[PDB]
Amino acid sequence: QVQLQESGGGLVQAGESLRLSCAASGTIFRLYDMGWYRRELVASITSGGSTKYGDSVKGRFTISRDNAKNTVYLQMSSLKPEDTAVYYCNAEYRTGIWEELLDGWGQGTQV
Amino acid sequence: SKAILLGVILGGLILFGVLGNILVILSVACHRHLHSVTHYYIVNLAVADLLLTSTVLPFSAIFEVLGYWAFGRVFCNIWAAVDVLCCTARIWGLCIISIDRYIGVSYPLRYPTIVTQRRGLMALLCVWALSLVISIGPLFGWRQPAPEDETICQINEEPGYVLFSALGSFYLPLAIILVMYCRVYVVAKRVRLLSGSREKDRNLRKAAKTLGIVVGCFVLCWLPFFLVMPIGSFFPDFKPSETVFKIVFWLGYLNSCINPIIYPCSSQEFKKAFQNVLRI
Amino acid sequence: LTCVTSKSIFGITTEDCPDGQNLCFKRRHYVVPKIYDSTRGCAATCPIPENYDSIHCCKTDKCNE
Repeated sequence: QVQLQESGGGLVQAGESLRLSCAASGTIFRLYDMGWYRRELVASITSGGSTKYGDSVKGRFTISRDNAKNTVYLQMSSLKPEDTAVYYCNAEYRTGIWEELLDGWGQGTQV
Repeated sequence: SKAILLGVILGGLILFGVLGNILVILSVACHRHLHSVTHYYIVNLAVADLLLTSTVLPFSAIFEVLGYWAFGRVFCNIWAAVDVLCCTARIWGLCIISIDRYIGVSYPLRYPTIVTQRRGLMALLCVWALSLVISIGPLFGWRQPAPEDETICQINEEPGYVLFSALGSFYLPLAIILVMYCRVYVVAKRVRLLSGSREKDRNLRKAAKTLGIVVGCFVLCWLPFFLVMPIGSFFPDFKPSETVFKIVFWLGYLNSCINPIIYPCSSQEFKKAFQNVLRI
Repeated sequence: LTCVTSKSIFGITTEDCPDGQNLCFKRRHYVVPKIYDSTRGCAATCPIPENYDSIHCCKTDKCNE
Protein backbone atom coordinates (compact mmCIF):
# COMPACT_ATOMS: atom_id res chain seq x y z
CA GLN A 1 0.00 0.00 0.00
CA VAL A 2 1.75 3.12 -1.28
CA GLN A 3 1.66 6.03 1.17
CA LEU A 4 1.81 9.77 0.46
CA GLN A 5 1.50 12.30 3.28
CA GLU A 6 1.50 16.08 3.58
CA SER A 7 4.38 18.12 4.98
CA GLY A 8 5.53 21.69 5.48
CA GLY A 9 2.40 22.86 7.27
CA GLY A 10 2.30 25.62 9.84
CA LEU A 11 0.96 29.09 10.60
CA VAL A 12 1.77 32.35 8.83
CA GLN A 13 0.15 35.63 7.77
CA ALA A 14 -0.19 36.82 4.18
CA GLY A 15 2.91 37.89 2.28
CA GLU A 16 5.12 34.92 3.23
CA SER A 17 5.94 31.69 1.38
CA LEU A 18 5.80 27.96 2.18
CA ARG A 19 7.14 24.72 0.71
CA LEU A 20 4.98 21.62 1.07
CA SER A 21 6.53 18.19 0.57
CA CYS A 22 5.06 14.83 -0.43
CA ALA A 23 6.90 11.60 -1.23
CA ALA A 24 5.81 8.07 -2.06
CA SER A 25 6.43 5.25 0.41
CA GLY A 26 5.73 1.58 -0.23
CA THR A 27 5.92 -0.82 -3.16
CA ILE A 28 6.09 1.32 -6.31
CA PHE A 29 7.24 0.31 -9.78
CA ARG A 30 7.13 3.93 -10.95
CA LEU A 31 5.11 7.14 -10.62
CA TYR A 32 3.38 8.84 -13.55
CA ASP A 33 1.38 11.95 -12.55
CA MET A 34 1.71 13.77 -9.23
CA GLY A 35 0.05 16.93 -7.97
CA TRP A 36 -1.92 18.79 -5.30
CA TYR A 37 -5.67 19.34 -5.06
CA ARG A 38 -7.83 21.79 -3.12
CA ARG A 39 -11.61 18.32 -5.02
CA GLU A 40 -10.22 21.26 -7.01
CA LEU A 41 -7.07 21.22 -9.13
CA VAL A 42 -4.33 23.71 -8.26
CA ALA A 43 -1.28 22.01 -9.78
CA SER A 44 -0.03 18.77 -11.30
CA ILE A 45 3.17 17.33 -12.80
CA THR A 46 3.63 14.42 -15.19
CA SER A 47 6.59 12.05 -15.09
CA GLY A 48 7.96 13.73 -18.23
CA GLY A 49 8.00 17.22 -16.74
CA SER A 50 4.86 18.83 -18.15
CA THR A 51 3.73 21.26 -15.45
CA LYS A 52 0.12 22.38 -15.14
CA TYR A 53 -1.68 24.85 -12.87
CA GLY A 54 -5.25 25.90 -12.17
CA ASP A 55 -6.87 28.96 -13.69
CA SER A 56 -7.09 30.56 -10.23
CA VAL A 57 -3.27 30.52 -10.13
CA LYS A 58 -2.02 33.53 -12.11
CA GLY A 59 1.48 32.12 -12.13
CA ARG A 60 1.34 32.49 -8.36
CA PHE A 61 2.62 28.99 -7.60
CA THR A 62 5.52 26.83 -8.78
CA ILE A 63 5.09 23.06 -8.50
CA SER A 64 8.35 21.11 -8.77
CA ARG A 65 9.06 17.38 -9.02
CA ASP A 66 12.24 15.34 -8.61
CA ASN A 67 12.43 12.20 -10.74
CA ALA A 68 15.13 10.70 -8.50
CA LYS A 69 13.65 10.26 -5.01
CA ASN A 70 9.92 10.12 -5.85
CA THR A 71 9.16 13.49 -4.23
CA VAL A 72 7.08 16.53 -5.16
CA TYR A 73 7.15 20.07 -3.82
CA LEU A 74 5.00 23.18 -4.16
CA GLN A 75 6.47 26.62 -3.47
CA MET A 76 3.90 29.10 -2.22
CA SER A 77 3.88 32.82 -3.04
CA SER A 78 1.64 35.75 -2.00
CA LEU A 79 -0.91 34.22 0.34
CA LYS A 80 -4.46 35.43 -0.16
CA PRO A 81 -7.15 35.79 2.53
CA GLU A 82 -9.42 33.28 0.74
CA ASP A 83 -7.12 30.72 -0.90
CA THR A 84 -6.55 28.21 1.94
CA ALA A 85 -9.18 25.52 2.54
CA VAL A 86 -7.41 22.14 2.19
CA TYR A 87 -4.37 20.86 0.26
CA TYR A 88 -4.24 17.21 -0.82
CA CYS A 89 -1.45 15.21 -2.45
CA ASN A 90 -2.56 13.18 -5.47
CA ALA A 91 -0.34 10.65 -7.25
CA GLU A 92 -0.86 7.83 -9.74
CA TYR A 93 1.33 4.82 -9.00
CA ARG A 94 1.98 1.38 -10.46
CA THR A 95 3.25 -1.46 -8.27
CA GLY A 96 4.43 -3.50 -11.26
CA ILE A 97 4.87 -3.43 -15.03
CA TRP A 98 1.92 -5.81 -15.55
CA GLU A 99 -0.57 -4.19 -13.14
CA GLU A 100 -3.28 -1.56 -13.45
CA LEU A 101 -2.62 2.13 -12.86
CA LEU A 102 -3.93 3.38 -9.51
CA ASP A 103 -3.85 6.58 -7.46
CA GLY A 104 -3.87 7.81 -3.89
CA TRP A 105 -4.65 10.93 -1.87
CA GLY A 106 -3.18 12.57 1.22
CA GLN A 107 -4.36 13.78 4.62
CA GLY A 108 -4.57 17.55 4.13
CA THR A 109 -3.14 20.84 5.39
CA GLN A 110 -4.45 24.28 6.27
CA VAL A 111 -3.12 27.67 7.35
CA SER B 1 11.48 -53.20 -12.77
CA LYS B 2 12.38 -49.66 -13.81
CA ALA B 3 10.40 -49.99 -17.05
CA ILE B 4 6.87 -50.34 -15.66
CA LEU B 5 6.84 -47.41 -13.23
CA LEU B 6 8.71 -45.16 -15.67
CA GLY B 7 6.07 -45.97 -18.27
CA VAL B 8 3.31 -45.29 -15.76
CA ILE B 9 4.81 -41.91 -14.80
CA LEU B 10 5.19 -40.93 -18.45
CA GLY B 11 1.68 -42.10 -19.32
CA GLY B 12 0.22 -40.12 -16.45
CA LEU B 13 1.99 -37.02 -17.72
CA ILE B 14 0.81 -37.57 -21.30
CA LEU B 15 -2.81 -38.13 -20.26
CA PHE B 16 -2.62 -35.03 -18.08
CA GLY B 17 -1.36 -33.02 -21.05
CA VAL B 18 -4.04 -34.46 -23.33
CA LEU B 19 -6.82 -33.47 -20.93
CA GLY B 20 -5.23 -30.06 -20.37
CA ASN B 21 -5.08 -29.26 -24.07
CA ILE B 22 -8.59 -30.58 -24.75
CA LEU B 23 -9.80 -28.39 -21.88
CA VAL B 24 -7.98 -25.35 -23.30
CA ILE B 25 -9.58 -25.93 -26.71
CA LEU B 26 -13.06 -26.39 -25.25
CA SER B 27 -12.79 -23.33 -22.99
CA VAL B 28 -12.41 -21.13 -26.08
CA ALA B 29 -14.74 -23.11 -28.35
CA CYS B 30 -17.69 -23.06 -25.93
CA HIS B 31 -17.43 -19.37 -24.93
CA ARG B 32 -18.80 -16.54 -27.08
CA HIS B 33 -16.81 -13.72 -25.46
CA LEU B 34 -13.47 -15.55 -25.76
CA HIS B 35 -13.70 -15.72 -29.58
CA SER B 36 -10.97 -13.30 -30.67
CA VAL B 37 -8.09 -13.50 -33.12
CA THR B 38 -5.67 -13.55 -30.18
CA HIS B 39 -7.51 -16.52 -28.64
CA TYR B 40 -7.61 -18.48 -31.89
CA TYR B 41 -3.81 -18.46 -31.73
CA ILE B 42 -3.96 -19.97 -28.24
CA VAL B 43 -6.34 -22.59 -29.62
CA ASN B 44 -3.88 -23.30 -32.45
CA LEU B 45 -1.05 -23.74 -29.95
CA ALA B 46 -3.27 -26.07 -27.91
CA VAL B 47 -4.14 -28.05 -31.05
CA ALA B 48 -0.47 -28.57 -31.88
CA ASP B 49 0.20 -29.59 -28.27
CA LEU B 50 -2.78 -31.97 -28.32
CA LEU B 51 -1.59 -33.65 -31.50
CA LEU B 52 1.91 -33.99 -30.03
CA THR B 53 0.67 -35.39 -26.71
CA SER B 54 -1.94 -37.79 -28.15
CA THR B 55 -0.23 -39.10 -31.30
CA VAL B 56 3.52 -38.67 -30.80
CA LEU B 57 4.39 -38.87 -27.10
CA PRO B 58 2.77 -42.27 -26.37
CA PHE B 59 5.01 -43.89 -28.98
CA SER B 60 8.02 -41.93 -27.74
CA ALA B 61 7.39 -43.25 -24.23
CA ILE B 62 6.95 -46.82 -25.48
CA PHE B 63 10.14 -46.48 -27.53
CA GLU B 64 12.07 -45.16 -24.52
CA VAL B 65 10.76 -47.94 -22.27
CA LEU B 66 11.54 -50.71 -24.75
CA GLY B 67 14.73 -49.24 -26.20
CA TYR B 68 13.92 -50.13 -29.82
CA TRP B 69 11.25 -49.52 -32.45
CA ALA B 70 8.59 -52.24 -32.42
CA PHE B 71 6.26 -50.95 -35.16
CA GLY B 72 8.24 -51.41 -38.37
CA ARG B 73 9.78 -48.91 -40.77
CA VAL B 74 6.52 -47.59 -42.23
CA PHE B 75 5.26 -46.17 -38.93
CA CYS B 76 8.72 -44.86 -37.99
CA ASN B 77 8.67 -42.36 -40.85
CA ILE B 78 5.09 -41.26 -40.13
CA TRP B 79 5.79 -40.82 -36.42
CA ALA B 80 8.98 -38.83 -37.01
CA ALA B 81 7.31 -36.61 -39.61
CA VAL B 82 4.33 -35.87 -37.37
CA ASP B 83 6.65 -35.20 -34.42
CA VAL B 84 8.76 -32.70 -36.37
CA LEU B 85 5.70 -31.04 -37.93
CA CYS B 86 3.97 -30.54 -34.58
CA CYS B 87 7.12 -29.29 -32.87
CA THR B 88 7.76 -26.70 -35.59
CA ALA B 89 4.12 -25.61 -35.74
CA ARG B 90 3.99 -25.11 -31.97
CA ILE B 91 6.94 -22.72 -31.87
CA TRP B 92 5.89 -20.84 -34.99
CA GLY B 93 2.38 -20.44 -33.57
CA LEU B 94 3.98 -19.00 -30.45
CA CYS B 95 5.99 -16.60 -32.62
CA ILE B 96 2.79 -15.47 -34.34
CA ILE B 97 1.29 -14.81 -30.89
CA SER B 98 4.36 -12.73 -30.04
CA ILE B 99 3.86 -10.67 -33.21
CA ASP B 100 0.13 -10.27 -32.52
CA ARG B 101 0.75 -8.98 -28.99
CA TYR B 102 3.51 -6.66 -30.18
CA ILE B 103 1.11 -5.12 -32.70
CA GLY B 104 -1.66 -4.92 -30.10
CA VAL B 105 0.62 -3.10 -27.64
CA SER B 106 2.51 -0.78 -30.00
CA TYR B 107 -0.64 0.29 -31.89
CA PRO B 108 -3.52 -0.39 -29.48
CA LEU B 109 -5.88 2.02 -31.29
CA ARG B 110 -5.40 0.77 -34.87
CA TYR B 111 -5.14 -2.90 -33.84
CA PRO B 112 -8.78 -3.76 -34.76
CA THR B 113 -8.12 -2.45 -38.30
CA ILE B 114 -4.69 -4.11 -38.66
CA VAL B 115 -5.18 -7.61 -37.22
CA THR B 116 -8.53 -8.46 -38.75
CA GLN B 117 -9.96 -11.98 -38.66
CA ARG B 118 -9.17 -12.41 -42.35
CA ARG B 119 -5.54 -11.45 -41.77
CA GLY B 120 -5.35 -13.46 -38.55
CA LEU B 121 -6.51 -16.66 -40.23
CA MET B 122 -4.25 -15.89 -43.20
CA ALA B 123 -1.38 -15.71 -40.71
CA LEU B 124 -2.40 -19.06 -39.20
CA LEU B 125 -2.46 -20.66 -42.65
CA CYS B 126 0.92 -19.14 -43.51
CA VAL B 127 2.37 -20.46 -40.25
CA TRP B 128 1.08 -23.98 -40.89
CA ALA B 129 2.29 -23.98 -44.50
CA LEU B 130 5.71 -22.71 -43.40
CA SER B 131 5.85 -25.40 -40.71
CA LEU B 132 5.07 -28.07 -43.31
CA VAL B 133 7.77 -26.73 -45.64
CA ILE B 134 10.42 -26.41 -42.92
CA SER B 135 9.67 -29.78 -41.31
CA ILE B 136 8.58 -32.24 -44.00
CA GLY B 137 10.68 -30.58 -46.70
CA PRO B 138 14.16 -31.37 -45.37
CA LEU B 139 13.08 -34.91 -44.42
CA PHE B 140 13.00 -35.71 -48.15
CA GLY B 141 15.93 -33.66 -49.45
CA TRP B 142 18.32 -34.94 -46.77
CA ARG B 143 18.03 -38.73 -47.19
CA GLN B 144 14.76 -39.58 -45.42
CA PRO B 145 15.88 -41.60 -42.39
CA ALA B 146 18.60 -44.02 -43.40
CA PRO B 147 18.50 -47.00 -40.99
CA GLU B 148 18.00 -50.44 -42.51
CA ASP B 149 17.15 -52.73 -39.57
CA GLU B 150 13.39 -52.21 -38.97
CA THR B 151 14.08 -51.55 -35.27
CA ILE B 152 16.07 -48.32 -35.65
CA CYS B 153 14.06 -45.09 -35.92
CA GLN B 154 16.82 -42.52 -36.42
CA ILE B 155 16.19 -39.16 -38.06
CA ASN B 156 18.98 -37.92 -40.31
CA GLU B 157 22.38 -38.46 -38.74
CA GLU B 158 23.68 -35.88 -41.22
CA PRO B 159 25.14 -32.84 -39.41
CA GLY B 160 23.61 -30.55 -42.02
CA TYR B 161 20.05 -31.66 -41.31
CA VAL B 162 20.33 -31.14 -37.55
CA LEU B 163 21.77 -27.67 -38.15
CA PHE B 164 18.88 -26.73 -40.44
CA SER B 165 16.21 -28.23 -38.19
CA ALA B 166 17.65 -26.75 -35.00
CA LEU B 167 18.06 -23.36 -36.68
CA GLY B 168 14.74 -23.40 -38.53
CA SER B 169 12.67 -25.01 -35.79
CA PHE B 170 14.16 -23.40 -32.66
CA TYR B 171 16.68 -20.61 -33.20
CA LEU B 172 14.94 -18.60 -35.92
CA PRO B 173 11.52 -18.43 -34.20
CA LEU B 174 13.16 -17.84 -30.80
CA ALA B 175 14.84 -14.69 -32.11
CA ILE B 176 11.48 -13.33 -33.28
CA ILE B 177 9.73 -14.29 -30.03
CA LEU B 178 12.43 -12.72 -27.85
CA VAL B 179 12.74 -9.57 -29.97
CA MET B 180 8.97 -9.05 -30.12
CA TYR B 181 8.47 -9.67 -26.40
CA CYS B 182 11.30 -7.30 -25.47
CA ARG B 183 9.61 -4.53 -27.45
CA VAL B 184 6.35 -5.32 -25.64
CA TYR B 185 8.29 -5.12 -22.37
CA VAL B 186 9.97 -1.83 -23.30
CA VAL B 187 6.72 -0.24 -24.50
CA ALA B 188 4.79 -1.31 -21.39
CA LYS B 189 7.54 0.25 -19.23
CA ARG B 190 7.16 3.74 -20.75
CA VAL B 191 3.43 4.19 -21.43
CA ARG B 192 1.16 5.39 -18.63
CA LEU B 193 -2.07 4.10 -20.22
CA LEU B 194 -1.73 1.83 -23.24
CA SER B 195 -5.03 2.66 -24.97
CA GLY B 196 -6.20 5.69 -23.00
CA SER B 197 -8.53 3.57 -20.86
CA ARG B 198 -7.75 1.83 -17.58
CA GLU B 199 -9.81 -1.30 -18.28
CA LYS B 200 -8.18 -1.77 -21.69
CA ASP B 201 -4.73 -1.03 -20.28
CA ARG B 202 -5.24 -3.61 -17.54
CA ASN B 203 -6.57 -6.23 -19.98
CA LEU B 204 -3.57 -5.61 -22.25
CA ARG B 205 -0.95 -5.75 -19.46
CA LYS B 206 -2.43 -9.00 -18.13
CA ALA B 207 -2.23 -10.72 -21.52
CA ALA B 208 1.38 -9.56 -21.87
CA LYS B 209 2.16 -11.11 -18.48
CA THR B 210 0.61 -14.41 -19.54
CA LEU B 211 2.60 -14.32 -22.79
CA GLY B 212 5.79 -13.67 -20.84
CA ILE B 213 5.11 -16.66 -18.61
CA VAL B 214 4.40 -18.87 -21.64
CA VAL B 215 7.56 -17.74 -23.42
CA GLY B 216 9.72 -18.13 -20.31
CA CYS B 217 8.49 -21.65 -19.64
CA PHE B 218 8.92 -22.59 -23.31
CA VAL B 219 12.51 -21.33 -23.40
CA LEU B 220 13.32 -22.94 -20.05
CA CYS B 221 11.98 -26.33 -21.14
CA TRP B 222 13.30 -26.40 -24.71
CA LEU B 223 16.68 -24.66 -24.47
CA PRO B 224 18.75 -27.40 -22.78
CA PHE B 225 17.79 -29.93 -25.46
CA PHE B 226 18.69 -27.60 -28.33
CA LEU B 227 21.97 -26.74 -26.63
CA VAL B 228 22.92 -30.37 -26.00
CA MET B 229 21.83 -32.06 -29.25
CA PRO B 230 23.45 -29.77 -31.86
CA ILE B 231 26.75 -29.72 -29.96
CA GLY B 232 26.66 -33.51 -29.87
CA SER B 233 26.15 -33.62 -33.63
CA PHE B 234 28.81 -30.92 -34.24
CA PHE B 235 31.65 -32.18 -32.05
CA PRO B 236 31.44 -36.00 -32.09
CA ASP B 237 33.60 -36.42 -28.98
CA PHE B 238 31.54 -34.01 -26.86
CA LYS B 239 28.88 -36.63 -26.15
CA PRO B 240 27.31 -36.02 -22.72
CA SER B 241 26.15 -38.69 -20.32
CA GLU B 242 22.96 -40.37 -21.50
CA THR B 243 21.24 -39.78 -18.15
CA VAL B 244 21.30 -36.00 -18.53
CA PHE B 245 20.57 -36.23 -22.26
CA LYS B 246 17.42 -38.24 -21.50
CA ILE B 247 16.30 -35.63 -18.95
CA VAL B 248 16.62 -32.73 -21.40
CA PHE B 249 14.63 -34.66 -24.01
CA TRP B 250 11.63 -35.26 -21.76
CA LEU B 251 11.99 -31.83 -20.16
CA GLY B 252 11.43 -30.30 -23.59
CA TYR B 253 8.33 -32.39 -24.28
CA LEU B 254 6.93 -31.65 -20.81
CA ASN B 255 6.03 -28.17 -22.07
CA SER B 256 3.09 -29.55 -24.06
CA CYS B 257 1.67 -30.65 -20.70
CA ILE B 258 2.70 -27.63 -18.60
CA ASN B 259 1.25 -24.93 -20.88
CA PRO B 260 -2.45 -25.64 -20.07
CA ILE B 261 -1.41 -25.13 -16.44
CA ILE B 262 0.11 -21.76 -17.31
CA TYR B 263 -3.03 -20.48 -19.01
CA PRO B 264 -5.54 -20.64 -16.10
CA CYS B 265 -3.07 -19.99 -13.26
CA SER B 266 -2.27 -16.60 -14.83
CA SER B 267 -5.61 -15.39 -16.24
CA GLN B 268 -8.93 -15.12 -14.43
CA GLU B 269 -11.27 -15.63 -17.40
CA PHE B 270 -9.46 -18.79 -18.50
CA LYS B 271 -9.90 -20.22 -14.99
CA LYS B 272 -13.63 -19.50 -15.08
CA ALA B 273 -13.94 -21.10 -18.51
CA PHE B 274 -12.00 -24.13 -17.26
CA GLN B 275 -14.46 -24.53 -14.39
CA ASN B 276 -17.49 -24.06 -16.64
CA VAL B 277 -16.16 -26.75 -18.99
CA LEU B 278 -15.10 -29.24 -16.31
CA ARG B 279 -18.42 -29.02 -14.46
CA ILE B 280 -20.36 -30.10 -17.56
CA LEU C 1 41.25 -50.70 -46.07
CA THR C 2 40.24 -47.30 -44.67
CA CYS C 3 37.10 -47.00 -42.54
CA VAL C 4 35.30 -43.90 -41.33
CA THR C 5 35.71 -43.09 -37.63
CA SER C 6 33.65 -39.92 -37.09
CA LYS C 7 31.25 -37.64 -38.95
CA SER C 8 30.72 -33.95 -38.20
CA ILE C 9 30.16 -30.64 -39.98
CA PHE C 10 33.94 -30.28 -40.33
CA GLY C 11 34.26 -33.46 -42.40
CA ILE C 12 35.22 -37.12 -41.98
CA THR C 13 38.16 -38.40 -39.91
CA THR C 14 38.98 -41.35 -42.14
CA GLU C 15 41.91 -43.48 -40.96
CA ASP C 16 43.68 -46.62 -42.19
CA CYS C 17 43.04 -49.94 -40.48
CA PRO C 18 46.10 -52.02 -39.50
CA ASP C 19 46.80 -55.51 -40.81
CA GLY C 20 44.63 -58.44 -39.80
CA GLN C 21 41.54 -56.25 -39.81
CA ASN C 22 39.65 -56.75 -43.07
CA LEU C 23 36.15 -55.30 -42.55
CA CYS C 24 34.67 -52.08 -41.20
CA PHE C 25 31.61 -51.70 -39.01
CA LYS C 26 29.25 -49.12 -37.54
CA ARG C 27 27.60 -49.72 -34.19
CA ARG C 28 24.52 -47.66 -33.37
CA HIS C 29 23.36 -47.26 -29.77
CA TYR C 30 20.00 -45.88 -28.65
CA VAL C 31 20.11 -42.78 -26.44
CA VAL C 32 16.81 -40.91 -26.86
CA PRO C 33 13.94 -41.62 -29.25
CA LYS C 34 15.11 -40.04 -32.51
CA ILE C 35 18.83 -39.75 -31.65
CA TYR C 36 21.37 -42.58 -31.78
CA ASP C 37 25.02 -42.87 -30.75
CA SER C 38 27.18 -44.21 -33.58
CA THR C 39 30.65 -45.66 -32.97
CA ARG C 40 32.63 -46.64 -36.06
CA GLY C 41 35.95 -48.46 -36.23
CA CYS C 42 38.00 -51.31 -37.63
CA ALA C 43 37.54 -54.98 -36.81
CA ALA C 44 38.96 -58.37 -37.75
CA THR C 45 35.68 -60.12 -36.86
CA CYS C 46 32.30 -58.46 -36.81
CA PRO C 47 31.32 -57.53 -33.23
CA ILE C 48 28.28 -59.15 -31.62
CA PRO C 49 25.56 -56.60 -30.73
CA GLU C 50 24.51 -56.28 -27.10
CA ASN C 51 21.35 -54.65 -25.72
CA TYR C 52 19.64 -53.95 -29.05
CA ASP C 53 22.65 -52.37 -30.76
CA SER C 54 22.72 -52.42 -34.57
CA ILE C 55 26.14 -53.29 -35.97
CA HIS C 56 26.35 -53.18 -39.78
CA CYS C 57 29.62 -54.73 -40.92
CA CYS C 58 30.91 -54.18 -44.45
CA LYS C 59 33.98 -54.79 -46.60
CA THR C 60 34.50 -51.99 -49.13
CA ASP C 61 36.62 -48.90 -48.53
CA LYS C 62 34.90 -46.24 -46.38
CA CYS C 63 31.82 -48.48 -46.34
CA ASN C 64 30.84 -47.80 -42.70
CA GLU C 65 29.23 -44.45 -43.46
